[PDB]
Amino acid sequence: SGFRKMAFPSGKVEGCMVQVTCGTTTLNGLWLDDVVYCPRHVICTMLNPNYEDLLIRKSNHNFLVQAGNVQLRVIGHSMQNCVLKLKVDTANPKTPKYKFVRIQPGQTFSVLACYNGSPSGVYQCAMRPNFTIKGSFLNGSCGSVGFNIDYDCVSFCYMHHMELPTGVHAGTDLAGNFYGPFVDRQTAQAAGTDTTITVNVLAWLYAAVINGDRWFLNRFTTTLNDFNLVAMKYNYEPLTQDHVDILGPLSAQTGIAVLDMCASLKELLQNGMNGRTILGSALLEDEFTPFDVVRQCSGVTFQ
Ligand SMILES: *[C@H](O)[C@H](C[C@@H]1CCNC1=O)NC(=O)[C@H](CC(C)(C)C)NC(=O)C(C)(C)NC(=O)OCc1ccccc1
Repeated sequence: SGFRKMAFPSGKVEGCMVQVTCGTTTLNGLWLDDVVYCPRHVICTMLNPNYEDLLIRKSNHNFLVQAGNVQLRVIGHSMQNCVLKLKVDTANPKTPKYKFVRIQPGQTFSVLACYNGSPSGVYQCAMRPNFTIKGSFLNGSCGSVGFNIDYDCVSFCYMHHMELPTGVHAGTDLAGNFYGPFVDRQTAQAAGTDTTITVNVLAWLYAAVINGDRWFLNRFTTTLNDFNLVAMKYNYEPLTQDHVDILGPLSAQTGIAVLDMCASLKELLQNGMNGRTILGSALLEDEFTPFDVVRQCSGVTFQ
């Protein structure tokens, strides 16, 4: 019973994190086997810099890799796109199974904020339809990573870099390429007009039933052709036959069918909610995927 904005067990992530500095400049980094990884802009001190040049005047003693009461020894370095693959003499003892993934705009990851090489708390986030994210990131959180867990793998899939004038962040995949049209320098950058992740407002709605909220369900069915045409006007993102089939597994369990919940949302977008709350939100939350709800509304575990 119940439903929360949970987040994965950030446990395996804490044992890989290392602080990294190169002057009056210190961020966070991620230690895997014998490499440390971090946003290549720790080497700077930001308008139109040129790290390629900056980095050819850098060394291996210029990088003080910090492992708490352990100093790690950059025996080598290089650069992949916008990440700094620092090689250190020692092999990370707390390294689990892992994969560098990239995620389609709409999915979800959890984040471990990290300060001076130290976890500060974990949260769950989602890749917005503009290739940005909404999180708590302060002056100091760079090098913090996003991750997902299928039991005993950690799918490293984001690394904080920068914040956009509206309050939103934007980082790289763990291979040095952002999500979006951004450059890790101090130039004029408008994030972009964002829409709603409709495939996730209806899975959340299903989670609302699973736990006894039915004031939005009805008897109407509807077609896509009209859903997608009513989705667009309230900025929502049209629905695919691809995104319906996933919900199917969750559609069966609830005796409803995916396009029956669709028209219920249409009557929510047109009328509102008029002073109620669906699952503790007087909003609609587009930040829950179907594999998230299956995961809480059954409890698939990880060890
Ligand atoms: C990295 O340690 C640090 C993390 C961020 C602090 C708060 N939110 C974060 O995620 N970010 C930076 O130091 C970052 C470095 C560059 C290379 C991106 C400049 N700087 C920023 O994110 C900052 C907040 C200074 N803004 C920025 O990059 O400029 C964007 C901009 C757009 C238009 C006009 C002026 C500035």
